[PDB]
Amino acid sequence: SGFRKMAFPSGKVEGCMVQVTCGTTTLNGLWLDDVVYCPRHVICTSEDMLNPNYEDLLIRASNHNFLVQAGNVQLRVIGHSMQNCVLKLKVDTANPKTPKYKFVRIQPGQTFSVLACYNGSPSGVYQCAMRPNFTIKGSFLNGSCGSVGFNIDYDCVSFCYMHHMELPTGVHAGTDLEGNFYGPFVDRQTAQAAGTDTTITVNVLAWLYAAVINGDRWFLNRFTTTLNDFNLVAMKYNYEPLTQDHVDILGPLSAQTGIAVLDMCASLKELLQNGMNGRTILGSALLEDEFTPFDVVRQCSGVTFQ
Amino acid sequence: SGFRKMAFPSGKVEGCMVQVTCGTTTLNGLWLDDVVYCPRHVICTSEDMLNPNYEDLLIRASNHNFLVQAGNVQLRVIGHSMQNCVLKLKVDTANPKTPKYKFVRIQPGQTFSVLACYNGSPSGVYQCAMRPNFTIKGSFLNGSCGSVGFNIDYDCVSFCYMHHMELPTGVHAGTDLEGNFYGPFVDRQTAQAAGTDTTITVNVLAWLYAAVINGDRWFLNRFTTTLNDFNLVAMKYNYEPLTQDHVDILGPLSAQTGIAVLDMCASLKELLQNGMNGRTILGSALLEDEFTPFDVVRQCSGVTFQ
Repeated sequence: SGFRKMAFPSGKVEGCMVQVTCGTTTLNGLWLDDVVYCPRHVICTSEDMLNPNYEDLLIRASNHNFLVQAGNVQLRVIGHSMQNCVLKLKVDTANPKTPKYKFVRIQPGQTFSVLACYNGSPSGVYQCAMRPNFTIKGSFLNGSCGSVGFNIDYDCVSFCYMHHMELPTGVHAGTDLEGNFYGPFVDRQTAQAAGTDTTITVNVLAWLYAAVINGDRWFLNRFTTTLNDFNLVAMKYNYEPLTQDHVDILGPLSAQTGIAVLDMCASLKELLQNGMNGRTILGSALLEDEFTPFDVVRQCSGVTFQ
Repeated sequence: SGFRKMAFPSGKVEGCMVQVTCGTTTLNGLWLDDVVYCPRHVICTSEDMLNPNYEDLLIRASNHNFLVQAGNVQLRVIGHSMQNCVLKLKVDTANPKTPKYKFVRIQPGQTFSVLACYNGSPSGVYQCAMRPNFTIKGSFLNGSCGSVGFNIDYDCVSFCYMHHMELPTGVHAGTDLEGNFYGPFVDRQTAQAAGTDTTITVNVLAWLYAAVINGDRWFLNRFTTTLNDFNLVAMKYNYEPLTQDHVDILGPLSAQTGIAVLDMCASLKELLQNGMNGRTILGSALLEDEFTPFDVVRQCSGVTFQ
């Protein structure tokens, strides 16, 4: 059995990553059909980064100012348009490795695998999720722009993330493939801090069910609690308010293990007021909120007795 | 910034995964050139994992019994050989997606990425480590046999693991691509179990070294201690004794850092009693030992792989 933080096979995405260069700046781009997507701050320099006028920079730019590299073969740019905060570079040849894809703007709390890239080549793949403050706790260095996040459903690659910047607190912020940012962020050089990062309550509960399958059944309580008793009382270290939509998707995990959704919420009420003197849970020490209820069933193909 | 447990881009490996079927059992196989590698226990139906004669079943079974299937086209096997504990099938045509591969055997302590596959189709990829007891705490389900572990240098894929079975204790055991098991395990399912597991000391120091490279500073101090006395507490606790070569491997981690290898020993001997009076230690308030120093520099630099 076992349970680990897995990521989707990044193979289908590697075939779409290319290198985009504009002047002295070099970052990654997503090659889909005959269009190359990348963050729009590639056409900017250091002097004009205080308050860039992308409309002015885009028009005054040229097609040959962009140097798109697909591995070692250079791609010819025939047109350039801007959609919000992502740049669309139209090329002459379509990407033969284009997989069936879609653009999905995920909500804060959902997970997705990221493919970190540098100079158009993939470096690594990891799983993560958007924090409540519309940020991600990924790992990026200089030249990581263009690193996309994605999920794979059946066989279609649902892109959702497009890395742009890194907050001074260490976290990262990005957009979707349509160019809309995630959170109160804008791509310009100004005093821009992150926000209050709480905790994904629903993910924590799901992570508990994942542990119950692989042994670890010593954190079950027999005193369910209501809604306000889990919010106005169980919010000492900031936890996202659980809604009646979370218990809907937690059904399969509840009918599988046998622990009611409301009953599992009482388990956290005991751990959030005490903790452990050294007793580990599944694998980690602090509650992991990086596993959605869909990730658990995805990796714990258990049967739900009825 | 940021430090995640990344896995290698599995693209070059996904193109080598096929579905091997013999009789009624179907497990995964690695298609490299015109040879398909898969566990030897594919020729053994679910009624022979006790003491079956393999060289007798191999010469008895012909080529029509096997059924190798790629993405959508079925292959044709010609020669079937058994090397140690891997069933080699010499197919008709060679895999056009064959990368510059390489069969290497890793000793307990090194890390590698695992590509989980079912029915010849990848499903997930994660990063793990070879435990001191010659096992891995991976995530596998029924039908995952044949899934391989690999490392990438740049253009070369270093295969090092092939899943064969799961032990009753939850961990998983397998072989290299030469067919030799990791540890005193056998393919015939008996009452075999893994030994006592220990924590990799060199990997914890390499991980604690990245914490400083990132910016986390609160558990640091300076109480020098040479290579003599630290082994006392390392063996009394549940840790692998820090050998002499482990110090030389941490060399490059001290060049672009300046901290002495013997300096971090004072910070580790104190975080094993008082608990976590601070909690935040690069995320996850516990000792992580699945970061080999060779992979800590690659994530703190930007080493890409094609």
